[PDB]
Amino acid sequence: QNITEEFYQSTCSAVSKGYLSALRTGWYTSVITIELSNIKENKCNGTDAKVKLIKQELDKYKNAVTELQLLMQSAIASGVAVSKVLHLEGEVNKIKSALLSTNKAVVSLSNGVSVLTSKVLDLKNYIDKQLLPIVNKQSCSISNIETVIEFQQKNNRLLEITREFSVNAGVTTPVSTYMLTNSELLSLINDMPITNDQKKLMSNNVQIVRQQSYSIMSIIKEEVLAYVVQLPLYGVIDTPCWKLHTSPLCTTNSNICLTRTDRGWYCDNAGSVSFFPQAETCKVQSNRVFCDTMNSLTLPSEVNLCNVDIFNPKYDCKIMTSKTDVSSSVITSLGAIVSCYGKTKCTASNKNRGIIKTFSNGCDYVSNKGVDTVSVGNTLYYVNKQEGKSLYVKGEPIINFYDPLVFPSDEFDASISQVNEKINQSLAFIRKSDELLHNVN
Amino acid sequence: QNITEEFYQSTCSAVSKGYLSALRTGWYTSVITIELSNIKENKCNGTDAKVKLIKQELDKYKNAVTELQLLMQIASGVAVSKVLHLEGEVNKIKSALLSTNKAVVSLSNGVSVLTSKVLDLKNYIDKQLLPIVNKQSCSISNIETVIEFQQKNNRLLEITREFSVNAGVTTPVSTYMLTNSELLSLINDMPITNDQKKLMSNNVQIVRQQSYSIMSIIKEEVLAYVVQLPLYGVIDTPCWKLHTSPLCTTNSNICLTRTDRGWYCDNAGSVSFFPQAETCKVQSNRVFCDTMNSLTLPSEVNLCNVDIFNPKYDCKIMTSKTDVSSSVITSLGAIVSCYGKTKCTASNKNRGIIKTFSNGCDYVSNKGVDTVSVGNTLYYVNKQEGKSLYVKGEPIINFYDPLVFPSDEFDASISQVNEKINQSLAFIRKSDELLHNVN
Amino acid sequence: QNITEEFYQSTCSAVSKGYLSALRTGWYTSVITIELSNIKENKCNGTDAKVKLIKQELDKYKNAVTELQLLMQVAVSKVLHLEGEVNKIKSALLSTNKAVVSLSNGVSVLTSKVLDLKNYIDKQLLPIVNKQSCSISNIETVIEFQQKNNRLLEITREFSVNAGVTTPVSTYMLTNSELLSLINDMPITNDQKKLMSNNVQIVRQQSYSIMSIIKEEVLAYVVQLPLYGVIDTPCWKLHTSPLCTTNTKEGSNICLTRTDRGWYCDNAGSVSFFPQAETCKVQSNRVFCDTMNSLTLPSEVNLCNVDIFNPKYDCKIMTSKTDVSSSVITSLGAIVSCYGKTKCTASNKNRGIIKTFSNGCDYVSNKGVDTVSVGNTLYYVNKQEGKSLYVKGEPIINFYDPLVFPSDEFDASISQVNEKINQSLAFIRKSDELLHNVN
Ligand SMILES: *[C@@H]1O[C@H](CO)[C@@H](O[C@@H]2O[C@H](CO)[C@@H](O)[C@H](O)[C@H]2NC(C)=O)[C@H](O)[C@H]1NC(C)=O
Ligand SMILES: *[C@@H]1O[C@H](CO)[C@@H](O[C@@H]2O[C@H](CO)[C@@H](O)[C@H](O)[C@H]2NC(C)=O)[C@H](O)[C@H]1NC(C)=O
Ligand SMILES: *[C@@H]1O[C@H](CO)[C@@H](O[C@@H]2O[C@H](CO)[C@@H](O)[C@H](O)[C@H]2NC(C)=O)[C@H](O)[C@H]1NC(C)=O
Ligand SMILES: *[C@@H]1O[C@H](CO)[C@@H](O[C@@H]2O[C@H](CO)[C@@H](O)[C@H](O)[C@H]2NC(C)=O)[C@H](O)[C@H]1NC(C)=O
Ligand SMILES: *[C@H]1O[C@H](CO)[C@@H](O[C@@H]2O[C@H](CO)[C@@H](O)[C@H](O)[C@H]2NC(C)=O)[C@H](O)[C@H]1NC(C)=O
Ligand SMILES: *[C@H]1O[C@H](CO)[C@@H](O[C@@H]2O[C@H](CO)[C@@H](O)[C@H](O)[C@H]2NC(C)=O)[C@H](O)[C@H]1NC(C)=O
Ligand SMILES: *[C@H]1O[C@H](CO)[C@@H](O)[C@H](O)[C@H]1NC(C)=O
Repeated sequence: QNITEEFYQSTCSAVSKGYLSALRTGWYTSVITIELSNIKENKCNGTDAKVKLIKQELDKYKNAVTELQLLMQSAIASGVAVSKVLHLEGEVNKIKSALLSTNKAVVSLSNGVSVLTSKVLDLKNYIDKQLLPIVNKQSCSISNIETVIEFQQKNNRLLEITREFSVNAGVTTPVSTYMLTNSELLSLINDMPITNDQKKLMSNNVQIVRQQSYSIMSIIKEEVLAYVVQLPLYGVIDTPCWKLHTSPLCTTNSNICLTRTDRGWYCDNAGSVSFFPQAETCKVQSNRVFCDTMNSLTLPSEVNLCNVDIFNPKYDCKIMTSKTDVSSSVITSLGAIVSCYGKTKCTASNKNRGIIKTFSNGCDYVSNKGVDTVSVGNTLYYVNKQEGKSLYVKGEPIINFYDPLVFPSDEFDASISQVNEKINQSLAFIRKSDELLHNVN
Repeated sequence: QNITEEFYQSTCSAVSKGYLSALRTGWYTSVITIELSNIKENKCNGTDAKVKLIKQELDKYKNAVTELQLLMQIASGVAVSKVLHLEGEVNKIKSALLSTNKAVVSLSNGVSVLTSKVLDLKNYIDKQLLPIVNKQSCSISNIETVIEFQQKNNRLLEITREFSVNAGVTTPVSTYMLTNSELLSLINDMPITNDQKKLMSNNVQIVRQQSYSIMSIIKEEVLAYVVQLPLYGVIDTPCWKLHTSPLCTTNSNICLTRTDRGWYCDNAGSVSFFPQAETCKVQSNRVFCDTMNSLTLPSEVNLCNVDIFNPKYDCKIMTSKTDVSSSVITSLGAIVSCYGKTKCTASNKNRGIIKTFSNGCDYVSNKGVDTVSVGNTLYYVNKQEGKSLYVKGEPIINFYDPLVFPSDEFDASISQVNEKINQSLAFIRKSDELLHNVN
Repeated sequence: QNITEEFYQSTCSAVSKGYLSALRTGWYTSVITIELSNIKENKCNGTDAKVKLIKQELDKYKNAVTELQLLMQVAVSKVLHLEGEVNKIKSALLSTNKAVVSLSNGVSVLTSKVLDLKNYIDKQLLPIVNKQSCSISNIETVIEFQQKNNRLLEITREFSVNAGVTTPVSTYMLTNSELLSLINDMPITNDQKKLMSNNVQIVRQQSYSIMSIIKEEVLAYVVQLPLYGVIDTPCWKLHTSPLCTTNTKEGSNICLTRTDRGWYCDNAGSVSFFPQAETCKVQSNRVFCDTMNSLTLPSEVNLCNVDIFNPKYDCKIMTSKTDVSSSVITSLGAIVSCYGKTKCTASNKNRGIIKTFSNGCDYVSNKGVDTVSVGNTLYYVNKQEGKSLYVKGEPIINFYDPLVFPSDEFDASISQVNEKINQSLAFIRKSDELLHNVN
């Protein structure tokens, strides 16, 4: 890059030089079509069924879409036996009583179990008919939420576009990175009917290009959105341009001032020079400039003599006139001009505000480093941008904080494999009891 | 649809004709007020209670709002015998019964334990699982609430953003600021003719681009803003667009470019001129301009298309001493001023060159011409089609799987444990009867 | 305040007066840097694991970031009776034994089944409970990422939509807090600071935000604020309408429209003129213009409001040979040039016609005039109010219902099953005593 400004004291004007043209002469259409990723909604019952996220998101969406659509148009021995009989009488009689006691013991236990059973049913029944429904009710609601999120996630680009269009009545400048991806833009450029350097220029300058392009909504249907992107095409590259700035000029033997009217970008076209009257039409990036033919004015290279002379055969030369002294200042790409006339005081101050130059009732130029500020009378002009105060906004990190539920399975299964100890034990006791009795007859 | 261009070789200029005016002369105010749908947050305990969605969403929101706020300012046969055989018998029974007793002990301890355990099962449920089920139940209620807040408050939120990004004023009036339904009935209410209304209705897009929305007042639960719509003081006047290219001469050394380009368009007996694009937009043969900065001029302006020099109108122009060659693209073709040493070329659709340029100033049109080149600069008379780009989507899966319990088969086992108890009791029943027969 | 318009009949032009300047002459850079609040994702298994919200959101985000990055470059004896007795007892005991068998098998089953209940819980339900517990952790994490990273996200978008540079500096790029203190740090006078502070809106509209550098976890951009090198000078707005009543020095007719409309406004002993709206914005009696393309002119310009022709200033004008009639709306009323055959009308609030126009050039004002018509074109001097639109919202329901367990009533049953065992053991206890008394 080799940008320079050269100041023309005799015309109180300054030109910035060393820029390279790129001039729109046309447009490249392209038709981008986007499928929605649709949800098929799963009619279950969630926790609270006035809540219907999926239904609702769809409506929200569908509606946006309609909105846009609208834009388009006993008896006892005796003697003996004696005592013995009655020993057995006594023994038997104990046993009877002991057995009755046992019976009532088994009744107790039976009723115990009858109840523990009665209760285990209820435990099951809580689970099956109380908890379990609202577990897998949640399971549903979650499936919904997930679905919704994932709809916005995967349909992101479409949605972004949809908004963009809603907010712009279906037409945008800058072609957002949602309308066109870099990858896309880049290959799209590739496909343009232009020279190879041209392609490379465009590729190394996506920002400008986007700023220079439009996106027009084409057609919206619930499940497809298509729009036309509109890119610039340059009919010339690499011709030199220059920016002209202009400040009033007065004699001193008083009486007359001149300000040259025609400021802006000049920039060579086919053997002739194209002039673009207002910022608007041009953007610039380093030593690269990009302007739009559309409204340009075509003029002869003889325009240039106006930087030196004004009055000179060859070009009448747009100007404005004053009878009275006017003083002021004009900031350029690479310094500033200052026209200090009549009674007015002018000052160039440096980086730290120390005053370096002071102004001899005429028209001078200064530049960055050296000059940071000029004042004319009470107005202050800043030759450089004033740096100040960074602001900083910190973030912490965010916590996926989950804690599983876990069951004593093993220790429990122990207890049980051990209740079976007892039954297994019990049965074997009876087994033994019965043997003894099938030995009685 | 009768748009045309007629080229004026003697003024190296072209006019696009057959357009119909609509010219802004005023504004139509309307005050749109929007209620927020507020959440009443339900202080439960969610799964992890550093997480506080509803509280948090509300703050986000509330804050946006503050921000905007700030923008505003039999008895026999020796029997002794039997006795002793009964004595051994008794003695067996004793032992047998003890064995049974120990059996009932075992079972009792079995149950004592199975009981001890069923309690624990219940207790896991009640005091372990059940909290964190209906903790989840809470967090979900929240999430749902949040989502549904964004859903139902959508339009408001969209607006709120729009305003934050635009410091409280927008052009295009979005479909979020104004619905078609709304815009339409609003138009209906405007103090204009009926055709006028119909024009507006059949052109919403332009209208919206021509309208503003200004934020009026924001309160946590209400937002109100003023929409600002255009009003046309005239419809259906012809307009035309003028394009203009340099014109040089021979017998020696003057070049003319007509300065005054843009839209002309008839007003009350006189003609309104709008200097820059900006002011005008156009849809088919319909044009919409803004008086605001217009210049009013006499019909006599028209003779300038033919003559330039002529009594009646001094005529805006710029001057060159030296030959200047170039090209200018029109609505419906192109102009090309080929002068001095420069070479000029019109090529067709496929780039086959059709015309080559006789050192003057000519016009060409679409079909026929696709491209003109002046020296090394290339101009495109038509937009170049290229490469559709396509971006596919699949469809997305609501993927839920219920949990279900063997209820019947379980209830079977149980209604069947009761088999055994019912059975057991009856066995004892029988035993007892036999004993109340012993005395 | 004190805004006024004074109309100059002899120049068919009107000036609005009493505004106070503020004029851009520099910029103030500041570099804002924003940390992302990052998620450390928790690789669990959720309900359906094709779903991966956190992974997915991050990708969405990370991608936006890459995109932006790319922008940058007879009956019975005893004994016989005892005999029979024993024999009864045997049978009765057998019956008891089979009773204990029944109960044993009953328990054997109830046990068999309680295991299954546990196992459903442990191996069926419990996994999918704390699968949901995971999925929720995720959803929450996602939401909370958008919530806490809100500002950054809003910015990221804004930049994506504008190819990395915006005007209005949104409240998301700069908070009022920030803007305010930023202003405070600017190298300007105190009144100046106060001005800016009482006018945030304009300031914002006058500022730019340029994206500076993007990394996955930090975004930094430069805000660019205006600096005025003069405040509190008077400015005035000039409006201009055609004039057919005129003459110079033996020069009969000619119709004149004064070219140089827009904002004038005093600078260092000279006057700065800003040719198009664009450059200037205004809030009450406060005006804000941009030096950048201004034209510096002598106070003598003002005589042009009175004379046009006068030594001292040649005076930008345009010319017509022919009568041109029209109307021009001003800040505080309207001008109307009614010439030749044309009919002109001022109507009030309700459309009752007040004035009718004597073939010259007049001014009117708000209250009094609401409408002027020139021929068929209608101009609106005031904005037409109409129809408020209203959009209601209800409030939204956090609707949660806890699950609760009969714990007490259950524990009652069980503390009561132990009644029975406790009872049963005691019955055996008593049985055994009786038997260790047999020998
Ligand atoms: C969940 O979805 C259905 C449909 O709503 C549920 O049915 C509801 O409740 C009972 C049936 O258990 C019915 O009397 C009603 O028809 C439903 N309620 C209403 C208000 O209509 C059912 O519980 C679940 N569905 C399935 C397929 O098992
Ligand atoms: C209770 O005892 C029974 C019967 O004696 C067990 O069943 C058998 O026992 C052993 C395992 O302890 C195996 O070798 C056999 O193959 C089993 N066969 C069948 C067909 O069941 C029973 O497993 C025991 N249970 C407990 C918990 O002690
Ligand atoms: C177990 O036994 C109980 C009580 O003895 C049964 O209750 C029966 O209920 C009906 C009700 O109409 C009565 O007519 C009978 O008197 C009862 N039956 C008997 C045999 O006494 C109960 O149905 C039985 N339950 C199970 C699960 O087997
Ligand atoms: C069932 O039996 C046990 C043991 O006899 C009871 O526990 C005892 O209760 C008393 C108080 O009443 C305490 O002083 C003892 O220290 C306990 N001892 C043991 C070994 O447990 C038990 O509480 C009884 N109650 C129920 C409701 O089952
Ligand atoms: C769930 O948790 C809340 C608060 O987090 C509970 O409030 C508790 O109240 C006691 C006093 O009774 C406090 O000392 C504790 O700070 C709270 N407990 C815990 C575990 O944090 C309340 O029990 C529940 N609240 C709701 C709304 O359901
Ligand atoms: C949940 O499921 C994962 C997903 O596979 C689990 O990985 C387990 O471990 C083995 C390897 O040792 C895998 O092949 C199995 O799929 C899983 N088996 C079991 C018994 O859990 C893992 O435990 C969980 N999550 C993560 C992120 O690892
Ligand atoms: C750009 O700078 C060079 C480098 O020395 C200088 O010689 C020249 O004057 C500049 N460019 C042009 C086009 O004159």
